[PDB]
Amino acid sequence: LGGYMLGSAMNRPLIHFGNDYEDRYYRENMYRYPNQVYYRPVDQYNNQNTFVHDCVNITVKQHTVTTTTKGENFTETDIKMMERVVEQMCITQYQRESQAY
Repeated sequence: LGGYMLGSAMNRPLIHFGNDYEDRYYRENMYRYPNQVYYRPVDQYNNQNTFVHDCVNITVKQHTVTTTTKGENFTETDIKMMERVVEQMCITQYQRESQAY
C-alpha cells in the first residue's frame, strides 16, 4: 500500500536451516525470495520488533502477489524460509534506518 518504501538490495546471507533437506532446498530455491524489503518510515513504530514484524508481513505479501502474477507459487516451506530471511533483512534495514535518527 501507501507510505511504504522499498529498501536497497542486500547480500543474501548464507542461512542454515538445521537439516540436510532444508539446507539443500534453501540453496536451490533462494533466488526466488526477496533481496530487498518494504517498510514504513522508522519513526512510525514503537520499537524494533514491531517494525520488523510489519516489514516481514508486507514484504512477503507483496512478493507473493508479484511471484503469483508470473504464474509461480510458494509452498509452505517457501513461506517459512522467506519469513526467516526477510526477518533478517528487516532487522538489517531497521539498524541502517536507525543510525541516522
